[PDB]
Amino acid sequence: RKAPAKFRPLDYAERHGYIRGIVKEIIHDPGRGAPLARVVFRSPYKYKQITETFIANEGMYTGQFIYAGKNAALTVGNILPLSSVPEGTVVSNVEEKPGDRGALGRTSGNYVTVVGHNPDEGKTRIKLPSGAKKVVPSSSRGMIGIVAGGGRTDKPLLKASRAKHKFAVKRNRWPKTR
Amino acid sequence: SKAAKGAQAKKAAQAALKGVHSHKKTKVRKSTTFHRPKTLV
Amino acid sequence: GALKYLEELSKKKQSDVVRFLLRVRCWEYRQLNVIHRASRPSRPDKARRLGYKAKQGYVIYRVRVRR
Amino acid sequence: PKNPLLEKRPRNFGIGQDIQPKRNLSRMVKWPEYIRLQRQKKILRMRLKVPPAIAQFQYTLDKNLAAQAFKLLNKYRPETKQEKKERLLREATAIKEGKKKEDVSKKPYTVKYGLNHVVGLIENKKASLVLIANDVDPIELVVFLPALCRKMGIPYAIIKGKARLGTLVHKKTAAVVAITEVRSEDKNELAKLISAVKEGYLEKVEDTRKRWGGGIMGFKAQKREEKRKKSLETA
RNA sequence: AUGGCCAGAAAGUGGUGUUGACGCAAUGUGAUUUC
RNA sequence: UUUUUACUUAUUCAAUGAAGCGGGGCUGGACUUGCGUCCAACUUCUGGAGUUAAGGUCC
Repeated sequence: RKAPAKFRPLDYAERHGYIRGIVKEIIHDPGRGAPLARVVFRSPYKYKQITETFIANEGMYTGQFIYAGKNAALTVGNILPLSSVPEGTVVSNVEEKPGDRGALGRTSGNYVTVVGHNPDEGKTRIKLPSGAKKVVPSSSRGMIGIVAGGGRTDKPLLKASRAKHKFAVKRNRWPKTR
Repeated sequence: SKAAKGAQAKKAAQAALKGVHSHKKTKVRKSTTFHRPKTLV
Repeated sequence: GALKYLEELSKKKQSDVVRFLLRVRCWEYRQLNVIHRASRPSRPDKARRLGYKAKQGYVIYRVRVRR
Repeated sequence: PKNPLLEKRPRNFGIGQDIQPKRNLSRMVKWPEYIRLQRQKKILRMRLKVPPAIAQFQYTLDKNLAAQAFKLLNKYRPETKQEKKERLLREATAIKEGKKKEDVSKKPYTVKYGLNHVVGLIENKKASLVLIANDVDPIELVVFLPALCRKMGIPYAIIKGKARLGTLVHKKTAAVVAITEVRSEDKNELAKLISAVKEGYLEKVEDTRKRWGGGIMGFKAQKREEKRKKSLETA
């Protein structure tokens, strides 16, 4: 593991318009069932490019342009605030509060379903993959699509070696004694 | 305007009661980083 | 002298003026370091009756301890 | 004529296009801790409700009256080291020639300084005029002084600058100064200054000295309160 | 997630956590077939 | 003396390289009033490039 899989810090660009990034690589994260998308953005204040790691939704490819911000279009790979999405759209890597760079629905094949908006309170209601019903601030960002790598748990592990190789990078207690 | 003449009278009162040195120069800072000033060693 | 008035004022610790001063000074001392040098005693009458003199070689250090 | 080889390249500083220019970020500079502490200390002293005995020190003498007071008091600065040395040499000469020091030295007239000395003079009702610095820290050293002067019937005035009083008394800082008596050619000036203080400072602060200070809300909080009150009035 | 499981005498202390339900933690049973 | 109903200045949590927070002014669009609100200023076919201010005007 090299870098955490977080969104951009919330700044002027996402709070007022949109910014374009380029997907350079799709990489395997050891200990994580989902691929990570390495996306390079521009810095609005300096000449150097900023390289970032996202959680890759299904259908992304290398060389794809994604758009993150308030006014970005509704396309797979775009990062949008929940105020900018309609009813029934599911998003991934949802922020609990604006600025924590995403906390909800990060696992492969999972998504968070925006079930409602309350514009008077500036809030939104969402449905979690566990079936829980939650209220989050509507300025929290969400990333369009469902997380790539779905169907991972359908295949049986079938071997103690494969379970060992699964948990040896995940640090979980294995083998488990009664 | 009435607000304009009131502002002129208030400025005259401020100058009479406090003086004319109402403004202070402030350095502009293109960075948000403060550095320790280099002094004589 | 003024220190008689300061002593009788320091006896009244629940008055509005003393409570206000204690509140703002507690805020300042909590945002300062746990141990830090005071340039002068904040209670000159108490320091003088405990032995402080305005002479070179007398130092005042302010400290907070968990109660 | 201008050379046609020159061309203009305007830069648009919107989002996503060319790099933002270097603007003044002084409102958002990460200041050192002591600067932040002193600014927050001043802000907190404005925000909290100040009792009247401290808030009475906000009302000070104005520029003209403070200038007249310093014009009078600058004639009565204390003796310097060189002047005292010369006076001591003259008195030693008089002693050697067989005369008292009172025969060669006259009665001095100076301003009185030092907090204990001025408080003693006020209690003995000797001080004709008292000037108290507005920025003594700790404030307990002078917080009783207006009440003491009011009880003793002494004209007092709060003036800006303990350093300004120190320039009078040849020190870095003086908390309070006083005049007990002056020379005959300055008695009229002292009486005129005392009367000017009486009808120009004390009569104006007679009511405002009893009020609680502070209570000022912030800029953003005031804007929020104005918006809320406007919304409540509209709805 | 102002969460669960923990650790430390305490801490502006640490782990899980470069973690977010196809996950984490504790259990009971223990391929398939039968049930 | 009690209740709620708010505010932020104590205290707690989070983010940043403490970079654009709030209130106004300019422009355009909507409604309403018969001229105040709110809402937007700015980059979407392309795995390129963007950095040393170009320029205007008084000296």
